Amino acid sequence: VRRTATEMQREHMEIQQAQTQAQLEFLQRKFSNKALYSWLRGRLASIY
Amino acid sequence: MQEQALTELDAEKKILEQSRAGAQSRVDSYRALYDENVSAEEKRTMDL
Repeated sequence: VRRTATEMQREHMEIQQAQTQAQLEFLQRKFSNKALYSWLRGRLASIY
Repeated sequence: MQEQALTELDAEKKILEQSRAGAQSRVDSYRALYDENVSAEEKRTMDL
């Protein structure tokens, strides 16, 4: 019983890994990411 | 996962109930030994 509880702990850990990858993927695909503000920052620094 | 954490204690209860059964068997053995102090035949040999 304790081994089939720790296998469920492993499955819980794998679904936390999948959720962390979904969060990273959301921060990369989103529009207001690092790249948008990077281009806007450099472009406004030039204009300024 | 909490339900597996709860059924592990129901397995622990089975462990302690088997321990309880073994100790009850030892009590039922040694009370039978202690009540019969000397047998009916251990008295015969002292008489002999």
